[PDB]
Amino acid sequence: SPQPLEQIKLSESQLSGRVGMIEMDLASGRTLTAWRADERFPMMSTFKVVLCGAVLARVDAGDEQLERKIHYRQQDLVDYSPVSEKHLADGMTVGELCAAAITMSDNSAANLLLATVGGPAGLTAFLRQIGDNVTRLDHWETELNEALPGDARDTTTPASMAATLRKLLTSQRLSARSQRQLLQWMVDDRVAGPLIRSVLPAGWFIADKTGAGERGARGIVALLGPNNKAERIVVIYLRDTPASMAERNQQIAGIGAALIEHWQR
Repeated sequence: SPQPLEQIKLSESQLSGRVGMIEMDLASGRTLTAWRADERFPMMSTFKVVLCGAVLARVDAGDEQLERKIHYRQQDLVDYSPVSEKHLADGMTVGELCAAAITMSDNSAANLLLATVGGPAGLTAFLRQIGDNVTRLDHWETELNEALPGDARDTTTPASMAATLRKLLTSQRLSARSQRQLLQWMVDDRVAGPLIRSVLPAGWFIADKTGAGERGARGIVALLGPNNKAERIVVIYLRDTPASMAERNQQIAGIGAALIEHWQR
């Protein structure tokens, strides 16, 4: 592979789209590699990690329980509800909903959860409360994936998303149990995790959440590292490309490969 920057440049050129990236030390927060780190990209399903961060903060405060059962109706369901559609009769626990949202990208699950944190506005308020003054949610699923050109709604920046993921995962903000739970849900991703794990060299930790939207919008937030250890946060977003899903996937993979091959910093 080319050097990480060379590769990212190549991906923009080949995709005719905009790429945003940050690679960050998890322990210290040190920014190692960056590209358009301050430019805005649609979060898409990557927001479900921050969502469940907010849910866990409520659990920590005693205003919520992961065991609480939520009951809903079929009329409440939105496009793509692989787990939630199976539980119209019995319902789902808050914890099960976070599992479905993060591990299966279940969209109705995400909406049921978003309600409990005060909706898009409530989640945005949460972000500002932990010192993210950039990331904002404005829509529910599935409108949050529209990726309208120039639209600031429903967006993050690579730098802000990496900072916020670090804040949720390693700072005093969530309880130890909540920090471990948010990570495990990412470890347990069924959508892209097993695929990624299958092509990573032996010895590499991966945990992740992916997203996809309109106009070529694609992304991943990931924890990655050698010697079986979650060493770095990696955030990669693409927007405004006409390319196939396969090629968008391949380009993000190539960027990952460049990072892994040229890891020592």
